[PDB]
Amino acid sequence: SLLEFGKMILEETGKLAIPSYSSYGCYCGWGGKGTPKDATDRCCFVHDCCYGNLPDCNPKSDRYKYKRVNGAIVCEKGTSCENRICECDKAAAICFRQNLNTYSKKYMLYPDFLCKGELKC
Ligand SMILES: CC(C)Cc1ccc([C@H](C)C(=O)O)cc1
Repeated sequence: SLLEFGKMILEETGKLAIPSYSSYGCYCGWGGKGTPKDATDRCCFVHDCCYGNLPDCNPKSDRYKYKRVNGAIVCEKGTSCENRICECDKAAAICFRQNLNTYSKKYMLYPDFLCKGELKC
């Protein structure tokens, strides 16, 4: 769920999910279209695609458990939707950490009309 996702992001980046990653680019947070603006926005796009592979799960409200083993994120065993949701989020958080150096404030609150395009998962 969002709860877990938000806390993973903070632990990983030292940034709060809202609002550093909830209105960024074309996909972070409220996506649907266009070309992702940078590496961080691409993390969000792949994250959307990851969720997109679980039609019958509810990644926003279904809660899972994970633990840190030294720095590593380890998803604990829950239902099959939970395991798979956690793997999607874990990847997004690492992707965020990896591109933290190009994170740009120019992309916060990015306007909808500039998200245009077509990009298939
Ligand atoms: C963090 C808080 C603002 C929740 C939030 C943000 C964006 C979305 C979109 C609709 C999505 O997840 O597809 C859902 C929930």
